[PDB]
Amino acid sequence: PVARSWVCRKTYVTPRRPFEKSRLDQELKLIGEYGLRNKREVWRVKFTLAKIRKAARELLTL
Amino acid sequence: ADIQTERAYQKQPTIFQNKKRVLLGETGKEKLPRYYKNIGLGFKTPKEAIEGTYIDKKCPFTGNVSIRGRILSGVVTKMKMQRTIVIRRDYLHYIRKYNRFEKRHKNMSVHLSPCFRDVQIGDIVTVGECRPLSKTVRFNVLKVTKAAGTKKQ
Amino acid sequence: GISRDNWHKRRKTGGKRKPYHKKRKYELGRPAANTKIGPRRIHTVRVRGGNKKYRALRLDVGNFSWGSECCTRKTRIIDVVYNASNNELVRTKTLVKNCIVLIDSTPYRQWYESHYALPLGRKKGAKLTPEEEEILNKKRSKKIQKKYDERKKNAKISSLLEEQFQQGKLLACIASRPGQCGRADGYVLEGKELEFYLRKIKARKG
Amino acid sequence: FPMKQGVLTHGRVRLLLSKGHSCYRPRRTGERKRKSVRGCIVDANLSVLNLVIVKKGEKDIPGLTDTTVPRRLGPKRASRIRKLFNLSKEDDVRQYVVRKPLNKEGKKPRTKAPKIQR
Amino acid sequence: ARGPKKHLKRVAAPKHWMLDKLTGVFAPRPSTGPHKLRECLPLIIFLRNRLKYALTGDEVKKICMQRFIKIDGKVRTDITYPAGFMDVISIDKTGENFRLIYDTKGRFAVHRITPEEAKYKLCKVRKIFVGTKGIPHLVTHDARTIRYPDPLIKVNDTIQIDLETGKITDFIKFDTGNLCMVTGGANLGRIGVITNRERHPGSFDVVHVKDANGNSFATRLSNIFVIGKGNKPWISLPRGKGIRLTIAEERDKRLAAKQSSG
RNA sequence: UACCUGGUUGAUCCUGCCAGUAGCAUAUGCUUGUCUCAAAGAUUAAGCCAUGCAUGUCUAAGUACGCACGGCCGGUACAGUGAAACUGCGAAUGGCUCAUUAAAUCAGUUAUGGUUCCUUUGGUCGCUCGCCACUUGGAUAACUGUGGUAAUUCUAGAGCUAAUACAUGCCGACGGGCGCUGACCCCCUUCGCGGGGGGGAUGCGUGCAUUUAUCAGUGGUGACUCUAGAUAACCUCGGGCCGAUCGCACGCCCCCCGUGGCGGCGACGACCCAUUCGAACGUCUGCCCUAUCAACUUUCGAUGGUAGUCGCCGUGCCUACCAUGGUGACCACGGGUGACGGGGAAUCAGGGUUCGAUUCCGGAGAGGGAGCCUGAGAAACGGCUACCACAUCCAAGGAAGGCAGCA
RNA sequence: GAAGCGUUUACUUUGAAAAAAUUAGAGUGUUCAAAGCAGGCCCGAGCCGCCUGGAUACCGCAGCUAGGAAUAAUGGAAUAGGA
RNA sequence: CGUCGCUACUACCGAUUGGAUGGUUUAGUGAGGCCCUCGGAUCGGCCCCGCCGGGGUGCCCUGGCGGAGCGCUG
Ligand SMILES: [Mg+2]
Ligand SMILES: [Mg+2]
Ligand SMILES: [Mg+2]
Ligand SMILES: [Mg+2]
Ligand SMILES: [Mg+2]
Ligand SMILES: [Mg+2]
Ligand SMILES: [Mg+2]
Repeated sequence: PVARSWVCRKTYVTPRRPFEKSRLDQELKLIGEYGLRNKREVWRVKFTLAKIRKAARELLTL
Repeated sequence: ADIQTERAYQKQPTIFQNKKRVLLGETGKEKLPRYYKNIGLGFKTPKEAIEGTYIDKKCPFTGNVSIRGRILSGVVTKMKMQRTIVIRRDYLHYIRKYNRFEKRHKNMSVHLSPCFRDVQIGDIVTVGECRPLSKTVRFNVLKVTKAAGTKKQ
Repeated sequence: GISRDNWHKRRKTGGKRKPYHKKRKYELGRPAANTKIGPRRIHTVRVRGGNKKYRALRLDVGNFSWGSECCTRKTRIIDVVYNASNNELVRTKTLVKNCIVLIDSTPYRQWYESHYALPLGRKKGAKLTPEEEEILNKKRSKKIQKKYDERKKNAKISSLLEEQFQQGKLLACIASRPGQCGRADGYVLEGKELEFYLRKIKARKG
Repeated sequence: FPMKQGVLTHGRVRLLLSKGHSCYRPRRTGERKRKSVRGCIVDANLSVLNLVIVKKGEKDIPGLTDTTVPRRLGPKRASRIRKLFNLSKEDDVRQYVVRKPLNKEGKKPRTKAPKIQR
Repeated sequence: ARGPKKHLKRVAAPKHWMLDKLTGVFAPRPSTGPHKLRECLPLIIFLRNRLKYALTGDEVKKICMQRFIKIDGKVRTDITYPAGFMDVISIDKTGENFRLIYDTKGRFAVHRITPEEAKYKLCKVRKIFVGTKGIPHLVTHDARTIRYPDPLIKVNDTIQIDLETGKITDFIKFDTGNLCMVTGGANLGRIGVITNRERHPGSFDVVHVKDANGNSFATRLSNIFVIGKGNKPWISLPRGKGIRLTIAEERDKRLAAKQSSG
């Protein structure tokens, strides 16, 4: 069958607890300071940081 | 009774019986030459298989089988079958989730050639894989060791 | 058709096995040969791989081996006298791989007469004068006679085979597979094997 | 339904016809098909009856026993040419072959010779 | 399946072909030949993906039917012919010859050879036996059999044969210290020297091979092939000399190359 | 990211669940400007299908006397382009679906010294003593003509004509060599004997493959009843091999002569061996729930032995005669599964819990069973035959079906 | 260098072998990314072409191999039928 | 707290030798294929041999009708 790939991953994760005053204030300050379109951009960079930090943590434990 | 207890003449096909026994030699007694082989893998054929009178086409030494594949060990459970016995192999099965083992067993019907006489329940046998000898028989006994026996009161 | 599959049998524990496919071709069986005694008749059957098998249905001639004398002759088959498998096979006179059959003793008698020059199978003689007298006398020279008279020493045959030759029928064993190779090759029974088969025939009828 | 030799009845019977029996050509190797065939016995119920004259009568049937038509093509195997023309051996065999003349009106006339074999 | 398979999936193709996974659904499916399909190069990918002489399978078909591709001294018109190990691909139109030897990464890389070298090719004696009339026959690692060999050549030895005749030129006895090449598994495409060999009756024998960098590994006897006597190879070794280097080493090589070339 | 919050009470600590919270995976609602990817009649019905397509195929190298073209270059077998048809091969791959299936499939491991194998590639094709060979016979296509039927990829009679279709069948090697049988001859201890041998006229079979029986012990195994030898024979009329084939440029020898004998490159073909592709059956270990399934199997093969039949092969695969065995609380057997198995997917402290119909691998199936032909390979279904269930046309005499292929 | 183990296991370490895709992950500016397996160097134009990659890790349990001998299981000579 | 009274909903039991839908085996019948033993509607060959006939010389080189050999065979 077809020669497609359909390999794709999400670049962001939604916060566990919605409607946190501290989290909403922090993210609104971030998007105001850096001119982002919406919360998905800061979530995607948070996910990138999480991946990098997880890799570093695994290497350090090794 | 005698060796020939079947409906046909039991004999080794490789061995030729009638080698023109005539008056140039005394008759007799000219004992029939015995066919045997070493099964390899360091196993030494028993002297019963060397100088016996039985015929077993499924015997590892005096029969038409070749031992190839896997060599296993087991404990003799029952000896109530003609030239075959059932052995029990006990092993441990790992369960990952509980990090613990599971005592299991698998009964195994194996052919026991008449070259092994002092075989009793509880003895540790080793078997080698061969061609299918019966419906549920695929292993042949090669060596027998006793288990705290050989001292009969 | 007839199948040789293992999955129609109960398993070792005795439980019933459910088939997971219908009868494949490679595990087929075919009707038995049931080779009889009569004029030659052989049917070719195509087998796996395009090869050829000879289902022989009737035989009359078989290549048999003396063994002790190392003489093999294409003699004829008389009938079936013993079978280890079933007595009905002997009743219906069917050739199988291990059946005991009678054969004519003429070719081996001729071999013995022409090789050892000992009259064998003849009680008194002087009845076939134009032929057998020539081969017993041969009016030959001295060196080949020196070669013959030593063969006279080892030309000793057991009384059982003597009686078989006197009777004219030699009992023997099939060795080939009539139904697979399409022939009925065999060897003459001798020694303790001959004694055991003789006592088996007497046990059937004595 | 064509009639088949050896059926030995009048009427139609269903027969499993294999390769090269009659009245059936296989669409693939080893194919067999159960077809209806009329028996070899002739009776009233027949559309046509095929008849072959074996011995000539006293007078000529109009358009049937006269005006002999030629075979479309002669022998092709050199053995068959020699058999037809009573050639013994090695006498102008390639030029004793029959040449078929094509003489269509719209094209120039010529004669065509067959490729001999063996 | 009811019979043999004559299709190969692109993802199911052997990894050493380095075929991508978007151009097509299927793989070349090499035709049957002297080599197993799992360790052979079809000529189509050898010409298209390796040398880039052709762009498509149709162009490979054109160059093959132009009768310019000669394998082991015989012209092969088969698109999916298994080129296999250490065979010689000769294009006399360009005068270029190649010998298919694995690299340190265990892949058939292009290894150009001289014409005076291409006339001969080593071979692994897979089995030895005798046929009718007592004539000895030798079956090699290819599907090639040769009659009448010297009795000093046994199983898993090596034979130096030549092209256009198929005769026996020389040989290598299997002995400790002989230089050998691994032709299968993890250590595939590594050049070393036979140091030890332990025999396991009824099973696979295991040899231990130490290379020029001191790296000692093990391999089954079935994957061991000899290309020299002791230290001198009888075949021009490909680039890298068959030494497998650690992951930091190619990083250092890449950085040195890019620093020098930047 | 190793996380919690509301709710029993007048109020407090708890237990405990309910609800909240986040992810994905189906459906659905509202809404939807751009662009790159990309799933998609699995769940219910492996229910039923109109219609169209999805497997055909030619190089110089099997067979062209089709006028369907045609160069003719002109007395000529065939220039060449070639329909159609015969021959060969393929159609057993792919594609689809997940109904069946619970030590079954399947995964890893190992074996076939217990089997077969189209094709590719490499070996073998003067290895046999044995009045056409400068080439043997017959038939059918295609094609012409006469039809039948309402109808089909339905076909009959008649007249042709070829093979790399179907058959048959030699020369050549080829001088002989070997093992028997040995007429007889010669040299012999010589003597009144044997004598130890050299020859030999006449016949008998010789090679590979098959089936027996026997003898001996060139190579390789861990281990052959292996391989290679030797002997005595068999070698099946639906009966093994021992080239009656085709193309390309064309050349050498000419004493004998003068028309013959010789040559290269291939293609096709083969009995057998090896290889490749495999396939098939086995070895060890591993599977969900269920005891409101605890004893099963064994008349009717259940476990094993002996000898056979069949099969490509090992084997209760099957038969005959025997023995009474075989499996179970370490869960047999039975039942269920909204179970095809695995690689994997979702979630993510660690450990786990669920999902894998779904593009890769293995299996199974083609409406449900069953049986076969051909072929190396099918129990094939875009092959056939029969029954059941559906269902198409008919002039009512019959004929024709298989979308879980793409739409 | 040939042979054997002064038991047999379990256990632990190493090595072989363990399809690809997917997982992690190396390199590469897809205009970034999801992806993909590519690509980069100069060209004064004749460069009458040069340099690379398509790693690596993981692959439970069972099976094979080579080291260890703590922990745990099983044994040797008691009527000596002992070495 | 329970009976009793009203209204809904939920399973349970029940005659119907329950009814119906369903999936495995015993006994009997049994299509079709395959195998075996017969069977021979036909289609060939040899002996053609009633004949004209003839060559190395009524001793038939063959060219065909036709009888049909009323046998032997595929
Ligand atoms: Mg021709
Ligand atoms: Mg299901
Ligand atoms: Mg699945
Ligand atoms: Mg699939
Ligand atoms: Mg199927
Ligand atoms: Mg075929
Ligand atoms: Mg079917």
